[PDB]
Amino acid sequence: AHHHHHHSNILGITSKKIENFSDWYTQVIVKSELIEYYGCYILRPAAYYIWECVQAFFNKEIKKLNVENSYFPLFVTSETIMYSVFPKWIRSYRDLPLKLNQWNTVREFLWQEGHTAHKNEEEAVKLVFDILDLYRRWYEEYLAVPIIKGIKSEGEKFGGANFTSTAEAFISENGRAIQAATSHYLGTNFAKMFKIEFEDENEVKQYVHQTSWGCTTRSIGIMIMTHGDDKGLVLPPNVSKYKVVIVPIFYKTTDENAIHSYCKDIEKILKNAQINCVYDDRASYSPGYKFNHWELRGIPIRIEVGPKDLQNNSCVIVRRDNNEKCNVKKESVLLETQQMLVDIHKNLFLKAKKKLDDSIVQVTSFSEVMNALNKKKMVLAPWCEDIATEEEIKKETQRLSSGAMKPLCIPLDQPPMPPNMKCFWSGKPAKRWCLFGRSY
Ligand SMILES: Cn1nc(C(F)(F)F)c(-c2ccc(F)cc2)c1NC(=O)Nc1ccc(F)cc1
Ligand SMILES: [Cl-]
Ligand SMILES: [Mg+2]
Repeated sequence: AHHHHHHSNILGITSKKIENFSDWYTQVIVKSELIEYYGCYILRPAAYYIWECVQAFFNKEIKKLNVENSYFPLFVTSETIMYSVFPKWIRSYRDLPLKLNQWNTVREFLWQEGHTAHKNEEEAVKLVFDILDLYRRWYEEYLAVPIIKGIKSEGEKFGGANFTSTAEAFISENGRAIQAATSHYLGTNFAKMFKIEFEDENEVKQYVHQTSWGCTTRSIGIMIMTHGDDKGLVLPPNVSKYKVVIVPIFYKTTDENAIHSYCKDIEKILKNAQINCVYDDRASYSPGYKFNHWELRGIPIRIEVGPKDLQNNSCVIVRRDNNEKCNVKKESVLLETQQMLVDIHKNLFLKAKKKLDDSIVQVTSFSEVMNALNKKKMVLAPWCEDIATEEEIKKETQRLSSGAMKPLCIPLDQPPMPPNMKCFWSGKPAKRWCLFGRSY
């Protein structure tokens, strides 16, 4: 029977995140046991657990908004056959609002999409932004990922939408923006197509006002790209099944019982407090092997117990995000573990938010744009918002370079627009600031 002292190089991540991002990413998602390639792939329990966590959150919150889950099995190329059925369900204002959500399966295999119909515009638009903030919370509170809320340009919004609001994320390592979630105000467009009308409170016939919104497992990919490091997966505590791994350290059989017993004590303390954890008591693997093994898998906290800790009635607690270590007295393990899990999430989010902030360069002229893109940034630019310019900006940025930059979103949070500020592209008067970047 073989003892494994050293976790071999090949079993760890062999590509650095900064030097080979694409290979780094595929190594992390497979070697961390998130997915298994069969170009389709399987969501193993560690991946599905993340989805199930954000699913539970989102379900709870949309039910407070009276959204009802449902399942519509018929799709067309991808969109759900649905709106043509709405006239069968809506005749008067008493039938409104209609609020539906579906959890679907099908490069991303799972997603959520919601659809609503309202008696007026203001209700529909309120819901669009309520859902958009729920997506902010999905990303921030669970995935520790910062996003930017905004409105898509006319050229990039959904064709059937009056406007498309979006949550935008940014992958700093390769300078790529990514649409993180979307929430559309569809106006009366589909109501006119399918005669989705109702008798209002004044006995006047009206069209319904619709919304739709969705988010996919892309969210998990964004999270991994954000927090992952050269040791592998890094998980916000809220989406890791095990919060803590306990690793026994001993080399003499005379220490085995006391170390094992003490580790079980700590395991009991945590699990009794509803903090799930794993005690890795495998005899065939060294402590050092186990350190690497569980870092690769993204466990937020490691607790080490060796003979020194027995003698000091302590233990060593190591954080996955920054590898900082501290000695903790046994009776303090529960509280310090609770506080550390909170601090790990806060640190993950704040570090990511700083990187997002530093990824945005405010420009006023197109001459500043290429320098920005090559530093893997996106730009915030004053823009006339003329739809014709969108393809012109893309084509030119492609030329001066998949290389092109496109309008990402017009952020809800707008800096002041100086009185005479011109469009960075057309020279025409600028209207608002818009984010532009290379994208997925
Ligand atoms: C397969 N794949 N390949 C890529 C790419 F190669 F393009 F990066 C991406 C991708 C990820 C994030 C992005 F912002 C863009 C693309 C993805 N998707 C992905 O891994 N999803 C996923 C991850 C973990 C999980 F538990 C469930 C689902
Ligand atoms: Cl339809
Ligand atoms: Mg559907």
